[PDB]
Order: sequence, then structure tokens, then C-alpha cells
Amino acid sequence: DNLTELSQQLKQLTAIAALAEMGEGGQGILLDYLAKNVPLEKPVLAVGNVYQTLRNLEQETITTQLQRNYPTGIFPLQSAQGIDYLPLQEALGSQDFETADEITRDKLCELAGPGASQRQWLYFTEVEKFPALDLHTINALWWLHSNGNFGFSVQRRLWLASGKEFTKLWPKIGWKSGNVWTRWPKGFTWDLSAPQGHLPLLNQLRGVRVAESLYRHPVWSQYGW
Ligand SMILES: CC1=Cc2cc3[nH]c(cc4nc(cc5[nH]c(cc1n2)cc5C)C(C)=C4CCC(=O)O)c(CCC(=O)O)c3C
Repeated sequence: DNLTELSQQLKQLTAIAALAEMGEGGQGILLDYLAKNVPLEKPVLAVGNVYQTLRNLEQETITTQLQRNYPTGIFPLQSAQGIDYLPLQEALGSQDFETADEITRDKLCELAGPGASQRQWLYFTEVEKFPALDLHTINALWWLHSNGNFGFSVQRRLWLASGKEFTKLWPKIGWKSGNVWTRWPKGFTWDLSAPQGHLPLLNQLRGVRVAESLYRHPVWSQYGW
């Protein structure tokens, strides 16, 4: 039957979208898919898309069931430093990308330690020493909850495709428009209409050293990003 065919299609995005618009039957199939695939080991975009598509329906019973079954979301919230990533997950699950961006900024300082937490900005050497595990968790959350549109991994791949020229990267990801830097916070696009790689933001006020160290970090290759 048609719904079963759609289940097999889990192109993944098209089936998921169709199933979600097909009432209780379609939504049941999506819920069963999560039950069979969560918690994720590796990030799988289809699973992120099923969860987020269901969240986006904004229906009490679905949302309540998701919170009950998956109170911490679909991806293990692991940290080499014991950091709490649930508020980041919650902001992303609500598609509140502006809050998610603020939390990510705060969490990176927390990850770097007392000094960064106090000054509220990073040195490139702190970024180089970040544990891979935390960067993987943070990136996975952004990626899984944005249909792969957001994440440092996404920016890194665009940077690689720009010959590592940051001046070519900024317009691609919407951080500069010609000679004009995008102005924080109102100039940015806090939704999925934003260009690929738009979030999370890396303030350029202190130069590109932090961003470059982040994109060169071993985590991306290590975890297959
Ligand atoms: C080239 C350039 C200069 C510049 C000048 C500033 N940006 C700021 C703040 C910020 N700019 C941001 C993002 C970006 N700025 C970009 C380019 C530039 N911004 C590009 C992006 C994605 C973000 C996220 C903040 C808030 C966090 C923070 O204060 O560090 C602030 C206020 C910072 C402060 O008062 O501490 C200034 C002066």
C-alpha cells in the first residue's frame, strides 16, 4: 500500500513530508521510524528530519509523545567535560535558532574553560584544544535540526569549496554582502530561509583565527563530517 511504500522511501525528505501531511496513519509511521532509530549512534539526517517535521506540526499529543519518548532528543548529549547540552537541543527542537546561537556561543566559552567564560570570547589556541566529542555533539544538533543547512561542518565544507578563502566564504553564508558586514543581531536570518551555513555565527570582530582553527580541528575528519 501507499503508506508502506513511503515507509520504504525513508529522497528521504519527500516521503517524510508526504507522511506528515497524511494524518494519524502517516504520523504513526514516522513515530515508528523514530522508535526504531533513536537514540542515534551516527548522525542520520532522515532521523533528524522525521523528528523535526513532527515537532513542526505543533500538535499537543505528538509534541507530548516526543518529549516523553525522547526527552533529550534523538542524539546522545555527550561532553568530554560533562557540559549540559539539553538547553541547546531544546532551542533547536523549537526551531528557535537565535536562542540556539546564543547558547552555542556560551557553551563554546564554557568548553574552553574559566578564562574564556570570564572574558566571554575565545582564543584560537583554546579552539585548537577543544575536545572533539563536544564539537561533534554541538554540530550534530545543529545539523540534525536544520535539514543539514546549519552547522560548523557545513561552513567548513563551503570554506573548502571556496579554496579556503574567507573573503569568498562570507557572501556564500550571508555574513557579508559586498563590502557590508551583516550587522548583529538584526541583520541575520534566524530561520531556515537562511543560506546554507548561515548558523552558528562566529563573530569576526577579533579576526578569522578562531573560525580557521575551528574549521581545521580534527573532529570533522574524525567523525566523518
Ligand atoms: C567584522 C566585524 C566587526 C564586528 C563588530 C562587532 N560585532 C559585535 C558582536 C557580535 N557579532 C556577531 C556576529 C558577526 N559579526 C561579524 C562581523 C563583525 N562584527 C560577522 C558575524 C557572523 C555576534 C554573534 C556578536 C555577538 C557576540 C559577541 O559580542 O562577540 C560587536 C559587539 C561586541 C561587544 O560589545 O563585546 C562588535 C563591535
